[PDB]
Amino acid sequence: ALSPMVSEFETIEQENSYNEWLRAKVATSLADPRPAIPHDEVERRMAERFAKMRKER
Amino acid sequence: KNRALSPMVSEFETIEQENSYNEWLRAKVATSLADPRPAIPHDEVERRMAERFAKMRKER
Amino acid sequence: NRALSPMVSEFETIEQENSYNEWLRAKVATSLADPRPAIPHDEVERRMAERFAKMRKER
Amino acid sequence: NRALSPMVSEFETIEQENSYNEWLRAKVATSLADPRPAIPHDEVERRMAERFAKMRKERSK
Amino acid sequence: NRALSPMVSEFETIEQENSYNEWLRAKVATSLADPRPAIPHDEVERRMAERFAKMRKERSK
Amino acid sequence: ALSPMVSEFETIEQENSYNEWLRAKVATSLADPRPAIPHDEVERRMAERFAKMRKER
Amino acid sequence: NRALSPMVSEFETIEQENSYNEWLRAKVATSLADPRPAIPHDEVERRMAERFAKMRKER
Amino acid sequence: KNRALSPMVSEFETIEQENSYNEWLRAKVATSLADPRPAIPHDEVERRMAERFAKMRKER
Amino acid sequence: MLPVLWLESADTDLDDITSYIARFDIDAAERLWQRLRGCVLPLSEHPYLYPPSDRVPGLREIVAHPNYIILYRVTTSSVEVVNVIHARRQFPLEH
Amino acid sequence: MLPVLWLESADTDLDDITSYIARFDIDAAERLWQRLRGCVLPLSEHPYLYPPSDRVPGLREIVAHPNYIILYRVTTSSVEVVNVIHARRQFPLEH
Amino acid sequence: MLPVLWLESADTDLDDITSYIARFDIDAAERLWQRLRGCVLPLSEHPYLYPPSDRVPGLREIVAHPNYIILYRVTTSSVEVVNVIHARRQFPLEHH
Amino acid sequence: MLPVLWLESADTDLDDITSYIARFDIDAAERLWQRLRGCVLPLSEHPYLYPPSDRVPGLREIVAHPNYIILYRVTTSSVEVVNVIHARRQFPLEH
Amino acid sequence: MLPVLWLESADTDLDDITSYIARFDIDAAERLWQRLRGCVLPLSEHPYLYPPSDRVPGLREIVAHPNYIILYRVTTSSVEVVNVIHARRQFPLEH
Amino acid sequence: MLPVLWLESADTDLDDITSYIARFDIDAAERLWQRLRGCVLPLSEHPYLYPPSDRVPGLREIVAHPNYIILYRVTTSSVEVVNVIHARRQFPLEH
Amino acid sequence: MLPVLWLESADTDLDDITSYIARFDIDAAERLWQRLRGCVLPLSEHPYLYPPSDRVPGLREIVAHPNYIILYRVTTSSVEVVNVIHARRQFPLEH
Amino acid sequence: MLPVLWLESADTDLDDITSYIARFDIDAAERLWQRLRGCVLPLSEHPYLYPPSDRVPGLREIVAHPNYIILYRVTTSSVEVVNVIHARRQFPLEHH
Repeated sequence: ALSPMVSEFETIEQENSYNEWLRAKVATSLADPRPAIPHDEVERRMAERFAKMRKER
Repeated sequence: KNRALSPMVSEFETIEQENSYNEWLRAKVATSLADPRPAIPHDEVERRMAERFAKMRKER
Repeated sequence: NRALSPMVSEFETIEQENSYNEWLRAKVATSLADPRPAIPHDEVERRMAERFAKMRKER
Repeated sequence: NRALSPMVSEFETIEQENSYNEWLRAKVATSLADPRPAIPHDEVERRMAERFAKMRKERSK
Repeated sequence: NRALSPMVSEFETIEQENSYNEWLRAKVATSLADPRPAIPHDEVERRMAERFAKMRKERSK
Repeated sequence: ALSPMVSEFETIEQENSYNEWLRAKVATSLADPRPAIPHDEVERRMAERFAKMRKER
Repeated sequence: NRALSPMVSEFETIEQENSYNEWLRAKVATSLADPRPAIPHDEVERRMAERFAKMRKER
Repeated sequence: KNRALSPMVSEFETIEQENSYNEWLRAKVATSLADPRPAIPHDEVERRMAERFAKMRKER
Repeated sequence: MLPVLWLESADTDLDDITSYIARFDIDAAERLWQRLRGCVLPLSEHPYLYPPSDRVPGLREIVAHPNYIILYRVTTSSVEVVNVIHARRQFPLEH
Repeated sequence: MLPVLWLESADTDLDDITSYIARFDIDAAERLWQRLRGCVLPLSEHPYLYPPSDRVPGLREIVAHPNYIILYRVTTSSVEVVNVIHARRQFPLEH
Repeated sequence: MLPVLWLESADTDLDDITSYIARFDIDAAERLWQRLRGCVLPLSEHPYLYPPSDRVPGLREIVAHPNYIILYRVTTSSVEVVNVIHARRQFPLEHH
Repeated sequence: MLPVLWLESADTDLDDITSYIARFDIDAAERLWQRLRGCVLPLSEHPYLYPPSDRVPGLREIVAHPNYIILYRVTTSSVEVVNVIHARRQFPLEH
Repeated sequence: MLPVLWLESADTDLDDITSYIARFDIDAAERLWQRLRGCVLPLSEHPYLYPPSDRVPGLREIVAHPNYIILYRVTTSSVEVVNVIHARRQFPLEH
Repeated sequence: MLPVLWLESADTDLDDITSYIARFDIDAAERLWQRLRGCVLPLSEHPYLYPPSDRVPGLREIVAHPNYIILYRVTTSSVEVVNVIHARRQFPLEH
Repeated sequence: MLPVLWLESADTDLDDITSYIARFDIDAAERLWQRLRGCVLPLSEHPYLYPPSDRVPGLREIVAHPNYIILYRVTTSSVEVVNVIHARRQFPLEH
Repeated sequence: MLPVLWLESADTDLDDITSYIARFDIDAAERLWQRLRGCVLPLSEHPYLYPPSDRVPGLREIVAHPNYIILYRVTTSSVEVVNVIHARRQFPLEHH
């Protein structure tokens, strides 16, 4: 158990389950072979993403 | 009107909380700025801190 | 006199281009000679949020 | 389509703005699809000095 | 004193080199001891545009 | 005792005496009030130093 | 023709200044057209230490 | 001629050591460069290393 | 000075987070990307600016918003956005 | 380059926030101040680094931690910590 | 590193320009301020970045948008926004 | 640090603008190039300096002059000048 | 990052060189200043770029042109242009 | 940007140097390789960083440790570790 | 990019080391300063280049020569040369 | 980041210039190479640092010393020292 002032979680096991998940996530993301794309390509993939959503109206 | 927000879209549970939080913050900052007591530099706060924890550690 | 090609200038006439330049020169010179002390970016930022908020209220 | 104020936009009417922005999109897409590999700054710089030199020769004749 | 080859030095004889280097030392020392506070680049830039403008006016007269 | 391949010192106590001295030296140097001088001033103090030595010939 | 003031140019004559420029232009153009592949800085560095060492030996 | 150097002026005890060290280094590099065996990239040396220490740790 | 790069996996996170927010407010999903952006790009000149991650070592934490964290690593040649996560809940997920 | 200054009211918030965290974990109230520090001081050379506050105009928000926000204003002559607040709840107290 | 400061007269411009732009597009007024902002602040670490003004010497021009220019001066101790103007027309022509 | 490179198509744009201008003022043609060039090079050390293009995504806009825009893309190995355009009219044409 | 400042004495040098040159070529006066200026500004981000002066210690030499040298000193708060001199002759004079 | 390569002979030196340090302290032979690493790899982006070798021309010296020197050559296409040697004694061995 | 600064105490070391070497070879004392220089200045653009000191934490070690080490600290606003020491013996000393 | 390379012809210059300078001052020949070096190498991280050559377009001039100029070109993949010349006289005038 944890007080909200003390931690962003709820219990001591939440500070275990979330952090093991995050550790496993990053380790998956780093082991991933797909090369890192530069900021301006992400920027491009973004404008395309929001544009596709705005069209669904 | 009163709605139930997702913890993925806002840091507040409801919209009523956000309004009363944002008026509180506005009032807090406005109190803090209107306050006459002169601003102390970072190293004095740093000093007031080390003193604070030291006084607590002494309480067994 | 002589009007200018849009590729050549952002103005239509030479006469105009200058009238603009003299205006800008007079404007800057007025703005610099101004005694009122310079306000930091965050205060302008404040004056902005305040400005739009006052307009949105006039709904 | 409606008219635009110069404070609002760099264009005279929206019709123009649309025409221009589709042209620019088509231009960039043409320029990127182009096979000719990118030349470094100093070569463009070279092609420039040569360009103005050829013009200055044409004025004094 | 002896003569210098242009490959060896930017001066004609050592005598000059010494004369020049003492002058430069005295110049810098004068310039540093000077009380007038240092002006930022854009003010020198301003003083420049003004300088050339005044000259160009003097040529077309 | 230490082998020269293993350490730049001679004995295990040398890896104690030198490192305590260095720790005390840095701690003296950091506690020092005299403000840090920029590279070009050190450069100046240097040319002056060698010049004074060359004159002693 | 016209010789130049030392403040104005690093040459004595206009005639000269140009003769130098044309020479430099021809030199660069020869040096670029040269087929022998470019050697990296550290090899030039090597060729240097070698050069001075060979001279110091001629004592 | 043979001299006794200070460990504050040279990494060598005597001048005789410096000469025979610098001829050795010259001969070593010249052997290493003339060597036909192709150069291996950093990550392969890295691999050969982890393998080396692992084999040693296994020796009780 | 280091170039700002994102891992393919940190961009797959960006869709999964924006798409989820678009269901309620499409502009909130947009505003988030602008606060995300305003953290990621400043790193090009100030990489060692955000403290190291406690939960994940060798990574750095950007609490961009109370509910959102950017995780980056400063490489030999670039600043790398590793993942973007919800600071309180286990979201987005591996697929 | 601007000197880092705190408003007396922002330090009374540090007192009310750390004197409360100490009751559950005395080290957590310490760790917080160290994340509160390595976010307030970096501002001396980079003061226009954190985005402007939406709720409070003329101020800048530092989401130091999912539950905590630093509010500062970049003056003519200094970087000023205005208040430190709980990002989720109305805390610390009035006096 | 230099602090970014604005002259009262440069803000007086921002006012006139957003109040005017808004009477057509309240978001365009907003968006403009965000493009002006994204020019003005980057100057704190890179002040000598925008070229010097031709029309006004000792000042530097930021063509923030085809119709809008930011004019700043890099002082001994700060980066100073002198005026914000419409790049093509005489506006905002201070009425007092 | 990234090397500054131009696309063949952006140069065959520079030629076009300079040729039209020269028809009136050959020095204005020159002055433009100093400024166009004095925009492109600063990017080598500050690549994420100019905002992203709205009309063309994945590109960045340099309003070099009221009538002229430089469009560049930063990449993996270089800053790339894509095209140079008149900010107000459809000119120069693609070929 | 350091701001570029000139000593009053180096400017009252720039005037001198430009006035003498103009006596022959007023454009050569101009061309020089573009180059002198295009030497001084790059120092703001790369101050330790030009080697130290041999003749004058604590100063750095910029051979801007075969006939001209810029002398600068970097300090605590700014890069300072001390004097501009003719690399070969004693000119301009101090006053 | 240049790839980091080692000569077969420089790796046989690593073998002869670490297989000897392990006899007294197996961790010291490990720690050495980690200081030998974080000095060889940084060269990929900064290869002209270490000064040229005096004793051996065309090579560059890295005094990685008071007792150990890395010798590398910056080729047309790579950074090449030539040999790793004892800065004080004639070691490793010939074969 | 950080400016290179030396502590008054690291310069007092420089004399004490050069003056000691001048007794035997005045040029060796000079050559040392040139190898010292060639380590200290490169740090302005690559500060986090030399590994952290083991013996002294929060400092970084430059083994400039088998017998000499440069100790520096990378501050909020500068690269600071703390002390220069003999890598094998306790020299120079406190006075 | 670009690798620093020299053309065979630029080294052929260095040779002629040091062999000539040396016949008066063997240290001056050395010192020159150290000033040329301290110009050439810094280009790897800052290539667009020296201004373009007026006499030779597409090349960049380094006035390393009042009497000596380094001429380099920033290629797609490297910084290339084209020639090293005496800034005032036609030397070294390649005899073959």
